[PDB]
Amino acid sequence: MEMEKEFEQIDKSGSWAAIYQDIRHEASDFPSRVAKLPKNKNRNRYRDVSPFDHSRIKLHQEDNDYINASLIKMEEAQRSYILTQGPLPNTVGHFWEMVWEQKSRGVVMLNRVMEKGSLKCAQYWPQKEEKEMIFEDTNLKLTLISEDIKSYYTVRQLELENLTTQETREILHFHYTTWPDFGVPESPASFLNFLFKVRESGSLSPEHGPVVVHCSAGIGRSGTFCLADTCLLLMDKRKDPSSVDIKKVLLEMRKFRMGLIQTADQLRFSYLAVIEGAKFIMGD
Ligand SMILES: CC[C@@H]1[C@@H](O)c2ccccc2S(=O)(=O)N1CC(=O)OC
Ligand SMILES: CC[C@@H]1[C@@H](O)c2ccccc2S(=O)(=O)N1CC(=O)OC
Repeated sequence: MEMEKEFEQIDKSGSWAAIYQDIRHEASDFPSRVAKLPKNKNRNRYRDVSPFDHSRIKLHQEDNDYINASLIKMEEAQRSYILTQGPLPNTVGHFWEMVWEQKSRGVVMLNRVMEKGSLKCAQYWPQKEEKEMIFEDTNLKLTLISEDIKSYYTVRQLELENLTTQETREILHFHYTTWPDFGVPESPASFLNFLFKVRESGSLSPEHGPVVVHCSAGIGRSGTFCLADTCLLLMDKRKDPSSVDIKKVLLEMRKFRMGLIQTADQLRFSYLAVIEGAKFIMGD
């Protein structure tokens, strides 16, 4: 069923909550035993948001391989994403170890460091060229190369150096700065413009490791970004763009990380973004 008609049918009836709870009920339940080990309590931001064992990213070290991060692998769309929490004071070195080890070319940040008067993630990148950051626990150096500030987002160029081998790489930091403290954006126009800038950079392409995507918990806004990107790619690839079922794609993604899309309002916003984005994909 064409999703734009499904959309008006749910709106006219106010059945967004009904549909959302049906997704919650049908979602996968897999073990997260590594996340719950006592040695990992200060590596988790939220007690109720954990990576499944089968899909978690492992750090390449013998001491403790744990990070709150999941590999979302979309087989038909041929896209992969790493979804992670906003880094904590004691996991900023782990975060950059993961970007290094997974060969990622882009980091996508969908939150502000402070929202609602509380800290939602560590200040994990340098704000001035001449004040670089060293992560002594993982042996990495991170330098700000350039910054481009726009009305709805900021793009940064970072140099990450593996201090062990003196190898360096160019990492693109895509920072969506205008998601409101409460609710979802009224229009998906600036979120879709942002998604298209990440695509244009090569960060989502198969010649690189998976993009790292985060918000505060790494399930709500982060879920909206990967769900919109995969649905639009499937519309481009298939003979019938009307066959793409956003609820079935979201349940496939929930096989790899719990809780993706946190509210009925985020589910409606994801439908709006895909419907408006398709009016480019189909040739405009
Ligand atoms: C949880 C709120 C949700 C909301 O997304 C919405 C927004 C615009 C128009 C309709 C609806 S809704 O009616 O489907 N709805 C359920 C509702 O009101 O409580 C049962
Ligand atoms: C590998 C990191 C490196 C960085 O030291 C730098 C320096 C000057 C201009 C751009 C960049 S960068 O971040 O893009 N980068 C790759 C690049 O283009 O080579 C210059």
